[PDB]
Amino acid sequence: AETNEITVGITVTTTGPAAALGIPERNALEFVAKEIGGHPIKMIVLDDGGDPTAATTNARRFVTESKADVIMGSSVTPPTVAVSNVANEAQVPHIALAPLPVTPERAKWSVVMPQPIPIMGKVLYEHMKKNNIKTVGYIGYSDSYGDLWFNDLKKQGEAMGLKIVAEERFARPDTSVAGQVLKLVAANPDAILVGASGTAAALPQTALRERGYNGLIYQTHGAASMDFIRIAGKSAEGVLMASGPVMDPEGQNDSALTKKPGLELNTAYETKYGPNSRSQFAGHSFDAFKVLERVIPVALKTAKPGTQEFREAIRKALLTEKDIAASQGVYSFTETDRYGLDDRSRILLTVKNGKYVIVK
Ligand SMILES: O=C(O)/C=C/c1ccc(O)cc1
Repeated sequence: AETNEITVGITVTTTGPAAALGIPERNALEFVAKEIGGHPIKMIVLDDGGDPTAATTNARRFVTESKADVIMGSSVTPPTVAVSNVANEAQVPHIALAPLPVTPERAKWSVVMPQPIPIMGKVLYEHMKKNNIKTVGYIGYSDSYGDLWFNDLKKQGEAMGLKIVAEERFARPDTSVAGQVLKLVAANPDAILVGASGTAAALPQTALRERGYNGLIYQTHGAASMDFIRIAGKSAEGVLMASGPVMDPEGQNDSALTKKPGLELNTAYETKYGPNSRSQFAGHSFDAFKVLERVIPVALKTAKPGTQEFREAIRKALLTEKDIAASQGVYSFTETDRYGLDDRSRILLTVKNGKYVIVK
């Protein structure tokens, strides 16, 4: 059934432990295109609170009630897996805003805005090698996101000559990691890698410093916003953190494809929300619309919004529209690469005097 508007269902996490990721994603929607190819965009923006059940419910609603042309979300990995499962069963294009283990069952209908974990691990393990780190301890979520990172540390990390000497896990809502941190200190690794996101990533950060761990601490791209620094305080000093280029458009070459989109997003965002309010997360939902600005006019050549033919045409256009310039990288998807990113999609940050600083 044909419609004038293009319908985009968005489920993000604006309450609960991961609200630090979902709020900037929702807030960045004020600055995306409101019309593509003559057609107005109608967004239905829902909270899932990070819960995979809620995300399933929202994604099913997008299919059976909203009849969405495209689904986007969620903000953290477990509900993103749930969304991807629903979108693939229902045959609806899905743009993930959190990392997703992309299996054959999820690969046809899902693409992924966040940088794949091995691209981010590479830059962290290289820094470790360059700084005489041999032994490494890990603390991460007891879920698929914590697994993705531990698995990369084990495969890519060990291959580069690192030795993992401790593995601890914690749950997203935990308010204490006392026992886990005590085992990490006893192990005394050269460095610790934290596999977490948002404000929760600051919990092992502060706890390690409080218990007298003085070694280097590495954080993932899940931690890349002001919230981490606000909660970690002094304990964030000297942290090494993987991040997308949206954290430093000013530092990029004038000719870099990521520069104009990053300046555009950050200029508008930080004017509303103050200096250094840029985030990894606002980059993803802004970039999801950069992708739609490219694929929708192509799909409009074969079909109209609100039809299964339009959804299928979007899916094909994601395969043929190459080098999509965005704040976080330059995207080119294939049948088997649903992330579509390269080295232009990552930089390395540290923290000095409560500010993010590029490590060159
Ligand atoms: O907590 C998680 O499952 C991961 C969150 C995440 C979100 C955006 C990123 O770019 C990286 C990690």
